[PDB]
Amino acid sequence: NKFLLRGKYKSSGSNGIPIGAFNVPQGSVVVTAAGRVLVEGIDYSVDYQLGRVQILDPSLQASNTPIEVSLENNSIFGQQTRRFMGFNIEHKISDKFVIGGTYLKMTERPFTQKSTYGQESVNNTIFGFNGNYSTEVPFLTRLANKLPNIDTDVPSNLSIRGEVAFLRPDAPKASDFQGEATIYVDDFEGSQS
Amino acid sequence: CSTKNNTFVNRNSHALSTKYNILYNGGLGLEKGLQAIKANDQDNFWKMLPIEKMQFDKTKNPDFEKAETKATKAIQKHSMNIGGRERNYQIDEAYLML
Amino acid sequence: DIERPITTGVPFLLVAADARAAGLGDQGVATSSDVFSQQWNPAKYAFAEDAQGLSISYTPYLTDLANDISLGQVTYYNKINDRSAFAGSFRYFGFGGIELRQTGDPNEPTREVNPNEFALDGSYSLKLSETFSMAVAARYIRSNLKVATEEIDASAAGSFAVDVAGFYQSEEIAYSDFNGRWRAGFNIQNLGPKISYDHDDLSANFLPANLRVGGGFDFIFDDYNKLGVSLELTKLLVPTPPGPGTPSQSQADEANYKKYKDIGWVSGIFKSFGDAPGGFSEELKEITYSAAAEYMYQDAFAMRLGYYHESPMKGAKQFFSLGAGFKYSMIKVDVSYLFSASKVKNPLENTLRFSLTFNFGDKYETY
Amino acid sequence: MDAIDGKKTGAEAAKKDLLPRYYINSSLFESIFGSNTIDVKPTGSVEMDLGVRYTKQDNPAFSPRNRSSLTFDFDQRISMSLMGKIGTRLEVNANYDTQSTFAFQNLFKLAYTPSEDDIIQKVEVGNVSMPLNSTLIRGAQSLFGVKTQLQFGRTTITGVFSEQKSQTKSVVAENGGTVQNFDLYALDYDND
Amino acid sequence: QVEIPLKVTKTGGSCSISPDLVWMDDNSIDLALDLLTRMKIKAMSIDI
Amino acid sequence: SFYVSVKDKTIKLNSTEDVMREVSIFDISGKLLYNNKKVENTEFQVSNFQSGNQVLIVKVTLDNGNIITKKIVFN
Amino acid sequence: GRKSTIGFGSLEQGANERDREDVQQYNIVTNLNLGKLLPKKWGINLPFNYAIGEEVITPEYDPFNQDIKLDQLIRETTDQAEKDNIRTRAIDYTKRKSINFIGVRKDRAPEQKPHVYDIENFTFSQSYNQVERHDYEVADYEDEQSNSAVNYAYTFQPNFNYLPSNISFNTNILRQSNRQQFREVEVEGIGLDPLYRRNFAFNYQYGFGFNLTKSLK
Amino acid sequence: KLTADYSFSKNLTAIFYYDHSFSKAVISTSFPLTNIRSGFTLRYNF
Ligand SMILES: CCCCCCCCCCC(CCCCCCCCCC)(CO[C@H]1O[C@@H](CO)[C@H](O[C@@H]2O[C@@H](CO)[C@H](O)[C@@H](O)[C@@H]2O)[C@@H](O)[C@@H]1O)CO[C@H]1O[C@@H](CO)[C@H](O[C@@H]2O[C@@H](CO)[C@H](O)[C@@H](O)[C@@H]2O)[C@@H](O)[C@H]1O
Repeated sequence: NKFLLRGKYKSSGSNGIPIGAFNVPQGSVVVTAAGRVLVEGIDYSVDYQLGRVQILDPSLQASNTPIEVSLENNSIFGQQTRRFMGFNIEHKISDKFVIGGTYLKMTERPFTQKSTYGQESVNNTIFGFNGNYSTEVPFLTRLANKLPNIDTDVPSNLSIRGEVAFLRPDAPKASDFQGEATIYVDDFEGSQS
Repeated sequence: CSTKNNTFVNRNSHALSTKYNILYNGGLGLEKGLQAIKANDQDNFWKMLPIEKMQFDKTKNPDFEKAETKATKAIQKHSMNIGGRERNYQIDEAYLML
Repeated sequence: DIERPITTGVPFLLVAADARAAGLGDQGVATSSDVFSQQWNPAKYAFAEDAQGLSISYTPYLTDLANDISLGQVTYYNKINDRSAFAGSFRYFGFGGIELRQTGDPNEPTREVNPNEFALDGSYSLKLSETFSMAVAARYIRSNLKVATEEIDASAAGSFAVDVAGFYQSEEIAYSDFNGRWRAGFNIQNLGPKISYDHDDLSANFLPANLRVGGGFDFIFDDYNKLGVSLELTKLLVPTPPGPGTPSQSQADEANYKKYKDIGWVSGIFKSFGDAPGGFSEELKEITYSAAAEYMYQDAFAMRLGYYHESPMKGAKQFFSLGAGFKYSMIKVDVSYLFSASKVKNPLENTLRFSLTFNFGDKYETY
Repeated sequence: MDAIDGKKTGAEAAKKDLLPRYYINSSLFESIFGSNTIDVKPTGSVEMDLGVRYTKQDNPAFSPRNRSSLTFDFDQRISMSLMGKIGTRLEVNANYDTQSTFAFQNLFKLAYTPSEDDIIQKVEVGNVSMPLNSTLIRGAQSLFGVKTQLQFGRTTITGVFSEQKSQTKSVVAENGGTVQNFDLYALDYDND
Repeated sequence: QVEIPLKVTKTGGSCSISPDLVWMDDNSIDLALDLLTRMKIKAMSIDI
Repeated sequence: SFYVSVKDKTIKLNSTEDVMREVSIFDISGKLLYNNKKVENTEFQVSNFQSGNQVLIVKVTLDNGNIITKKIVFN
Repeated sequence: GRKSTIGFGSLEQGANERDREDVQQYNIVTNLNLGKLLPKKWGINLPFNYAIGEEVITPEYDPFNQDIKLDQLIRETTDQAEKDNIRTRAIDYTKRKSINFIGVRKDRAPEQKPHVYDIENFTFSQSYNQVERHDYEVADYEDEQSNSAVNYAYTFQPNFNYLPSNISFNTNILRQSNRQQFREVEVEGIGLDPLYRRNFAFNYQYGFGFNLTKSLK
Repeated sequence: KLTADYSFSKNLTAIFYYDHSFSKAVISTSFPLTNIRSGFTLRYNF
């Protein structure tokens, strides 16, 4: 049994991307085209109650580029308690320069002390730094006004956003057997129905 | 937090509270008013320009009133004059802003 | 983890059934008198400020999994004089309606069952002194959680219990920085004959007889700001079952269980105390405690923090509790939430408890 | 000295040109909440069902002790919401529905927003969010807990401690419709 | 393939045997998967 | 339009013109008793011994993320 | 520009869900309003889109044997050709290019009388997409798509009447090219024979409405 | 199904309800069934 039929199929039905969840929280939808994050007002729109995402960029629609949609889904049941804590720093260096120092931690509380394979709890931590520098460049507008038939006056802008993040994952101490993070391939409690 | 007991925690908390963010907001108002004066179009250029541009070389720029209000709010409710000497070390900055 | 928990009948009687007490770490024996003061301390119904009060409380169970599985409470109190009060409360745990269906022409008539568990109690409280009050309550408990099938009898199991409560509330006392108030309370709960779920005297379960002792203090500043700090201790008055062995391997355990189950509830109340070769420290592992802080603004906004700690040897119920309360004109709304701190999954996790009370009638001054 | 005293019908105008050392004005003093007014009000309905349920199914195989079932029926149908303010600084927005869906529709938000000059700029209790302007470190929108915002001049520190009520879910779409991947083995044919 | 010779729990007397004798630590498999990787790399050079 | 029937310790789901994707059966304690990601409108045989437990919760995930909840008595 | 190492991931990802690979990606998108390079009197909407990008993925584990780390396997090889094969076959490389001229049209004057033969009734769309890939399964993968569309529409403004009320027409040239050369994972000597899929299409539809009589249509 | 309303005030309403259903067996694979719900419901509007 080594021959594998592997494939995919696309389900559209109606206009808009069905994200598989209903009543998605506002601000939890992230759309990535080819490694770049799209803008919620220009490149796409979200109808939250029906869980529909409509791509608005004309070039992305006729592209065949795979589009990744991430979201938060509240339609979950039987899941472990998730504790989310952390802090964020937002120092303002100047009128056009901001630096941040986010730190976050998620801990899952397992139902029992035995974590079976697939139903695993995490104790992950992520910390990072970010920098945002948004300036106005009148030189670009001056260069644009040197073009054949352009006599514009709208400002030209530049924005540089850098970020670094570090993930330190772990497992909660509750699902530890004799001091080690343990995942049970088979504790044999689920056989013999 | 009382202004009449010269405790370390009380004095430090009052200094922190007058610096953050009463005096910060007052300084923001002061700088906004200064930029409004700088970006004015009241320059004559038909006579000698004043060396220091002012509001009237009336309109009553409200940013300076905001700065004055913040300085006043910092001076009272955060001044610690317990034994004839000011314990809050940020009050002179508030008077300078005023 | 949990080594040798105390086995009692109808454990639903031990669940907090109002959002106000739930937000204060499941304690009410020494908190301020309110409409919910029947599960915790009926003796403070004589200290009520309103003449009559009604209250509805909702505690959902398994909110993510299903609806209609909840513990509801309806309380009514009426203080007739300035010294005495009557109260009546009804707690009801239910799974909601469940339809029993075989395929069998799915338009066929179906039988709906509602497995449930309720307690109905009535209490009388009387003020002895101006600062002390006592109360006696009588409770009827019924359990109908079984569904009738073949070779399964779903007859309800019933029992009766009595409650003896005492509540002390001092007058306002001025101090250097605030004029606080003192409160104390005790409550002996669920004193009654064993409940037989199978209607056989040989197979009977102890009622969850309980002892609550608590004390609290009110920091009153500015006449508009209050901070009530309360501490409660709880001990089950049911004998602990035998454990690994208390000197033929299973014969010893069988004999120990035989001698444990053949203990009267009256004698079991006293057998709960002591029964250990050690001193007070060894018995302290059977004492649960709770500490609560309630900030009150203008007697109209309430913000409650609580911590409840059981010994992890028994039960393993350790949590923090958040609570909020609002009073519009005569309608008070309480909400409570629980953050578990135990290894065992708390059934009330990720659950918002709701409470709603109406106050009407005359108003009484507080001594 | 007339401005210092204040009770001279005109000293209020002159108090502006005074050294703030000589007077205290209450217009820039505020209590723990901005006022003493209470405005949190309820809207909706509450229902009690109290009665008896009686059932009798004539199944002869059942025990005579299961002849009929008489139970007490109690039901609650809370459809409440709370909206208002405490002292123009505390904002309360809550909604409780027993008939609602599983776990997140019952909302409760307490928002304490002090003056702009306070170190503590925002406290939130209940349904909170932690939005982050970051691509590598994603925030969370469906949280229940405590969120606090502190400001020191130009340094802003936002702390959160909560329980997350949602799960992150990702989909891949090409030319509109969502893509579903499948993996079968030869032994996994459609049998019978 | 992970093989371990088994020590036998001694019977004959009482039915109740302590867990340390029922589940001997000498009979417990505790395998580092890096050993499996090392064996796989070594067997890459072993002809079938 | 959705029905769950139990005849002899066997659970039988019936949906009119709706096709299910996943089924989960939980106890009153909240413990997951059974889970199948390959629902075919068929029957289900959960382990018959449940230590005095009769009430079960059946959660059905359909084609879309719609979830149908049914409380049943295991007989 | 993004650079991620082995072991990174989201807060919610489990032990087997975190990134078991090094990722180095970049993507540049340019949007030009070329119609602004022409005088505004005769307004041309000529938007130009140019997207380029590529990503390189180095797995933590060798795709062959699936459970030995790539660095460890490369260290314990002692054969330069085998080492080079192991290093090169593991890389998952994708490159994307997109050139778009969608929505090319001429707008009407503020007060202009529509005509059936006007160029303002036409719209033009051009799309070119190219994907170049090579990974453990395919040694060379090339996907080309070209889409040329010309749309026409005109609604006439006011035996039986024979003047159409509206006329529609749109043409489409759709060309899809796929070249798939599966790799020999053992030796980088020859590889498999390339496979070609081509979907060259020419589509056109037209339509017109008639109101011959006040009742007829 | 019998119902009876009474508005105790503008916000308070009390309804008495009584549902009585009897299904008689026509074929032996069905059992006769009697369901009687009765009681009161109190509605308070805000
Ligand atoms: C059978 C079962 C129970 C049904 C009994 C209904 C009685 C309703 C009582 C309403 C209540 C609590 C309501 C909240 C609790 C609801 C919680 C429900 C939750 C469901 C999940 C306040 O409600 C007040 O709301 C006011 C509106 O602002 C109204 O004021 C009215 O406006 C004008 C009229 O238009 C009038 O001129 C004006 O004088 C009113 O002031 C009144 O409606 C009422 O006073 C009780 O408070 C007060 O109501 C009065 C009677 O009014 C009661 O007096 C007694 O009532 C009967 C004693 O039994 C006796 O017959 C009667 O002789 C006796 O005088 C007292 O009790 C009293 O304390």
